[PDB]
Amino acid sequence: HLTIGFKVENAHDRILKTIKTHKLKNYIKESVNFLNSGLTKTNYLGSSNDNIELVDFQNIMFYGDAEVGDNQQPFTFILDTGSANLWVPSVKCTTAGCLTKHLYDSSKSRTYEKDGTKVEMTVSGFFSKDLVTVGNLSLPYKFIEVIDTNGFEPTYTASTFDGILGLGWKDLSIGSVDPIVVELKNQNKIENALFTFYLPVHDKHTGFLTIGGIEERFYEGPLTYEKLNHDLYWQITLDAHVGNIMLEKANCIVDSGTSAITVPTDFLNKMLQNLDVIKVPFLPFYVTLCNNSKLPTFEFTSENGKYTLEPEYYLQHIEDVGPGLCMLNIIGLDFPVPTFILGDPFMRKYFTVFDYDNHSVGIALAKKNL
Repeated sequence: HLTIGFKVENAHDRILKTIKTHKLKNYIKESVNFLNSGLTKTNYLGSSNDNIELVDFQNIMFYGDAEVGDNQQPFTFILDTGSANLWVPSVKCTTAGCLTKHLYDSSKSRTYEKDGTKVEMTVSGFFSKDLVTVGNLSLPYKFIEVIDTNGFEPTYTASTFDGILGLGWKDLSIGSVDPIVVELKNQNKIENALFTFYLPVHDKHTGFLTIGGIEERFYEGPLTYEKLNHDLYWQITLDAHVGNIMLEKANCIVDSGTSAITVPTDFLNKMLQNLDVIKVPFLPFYVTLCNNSKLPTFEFTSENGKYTLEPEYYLQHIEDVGPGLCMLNIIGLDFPVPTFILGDPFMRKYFTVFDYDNHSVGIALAKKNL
């Protein structure tokens, strides 16, 4: 089966960059010493005003060997488990931001076939068909040529990728085109409409996407499959237990695109109550002494399995800020219903299979040493 490697830029990465750029080292250190000293009645964990935005905890997965058409420049694609389509910036996009990207030029591709169906996901573009290549897999595929990123401009211009490769579910609002993994199976180029993620526990800046099959070398024992509880998301139902508090049948979104385990703000506040963890005021992260022995273990259970996530998996040293200090890859994020995003930290412990044909997520302990 085809396995491709990708690089990861996580929340920790951007936090370090910010701290370095604006010399925030002492601010954080002094903030922690003061707030984690006990002078305050309770340990500050943020507020409605001083919160953490999900965008701050994006786990960007870059892949640079994808090809779209021929006679083109190389492209940098990021994986998005939440999008059904392949998005590629068009040579027709001529804003300052687009001119800093590698653009797709259909007039130069021999294999290009016109479609032209408009797309308004704001973002403007149209469908085009061309040979898309990922690894040793190539197939004529319908993707979206973007001509305007409208308000997305700043974020996009500041980013370091060109397009987005969707690993999510077909959403008729944008189109009736199947996601690339599904299309590959439709064209009998892969054995199964499924993909897997193996995120080496020892290297947070790396990840491996396998398309079309399940490689035994990535996990221990038999897989346990959890049925998706939604038609458009890699979301399953699990009871969450953390310390003496729990959330029954919470929606858990499995997403390698999120750098943390996200938890409802109220639940997080109760979890961290007097555990010597503090939110750095006005900075996107919680900090605590790496040796903190009060940190909880996440426990997620279903009718077929039990998955746990110990502190080692959500802690990351921020030695440059202060000795023995760790940031938590946990953030408070509310959804209309009790929801957890089982991001990167969860996937560093567990190998995951995303099965389109069977509408489920397969889980098994990941092999730490391949």
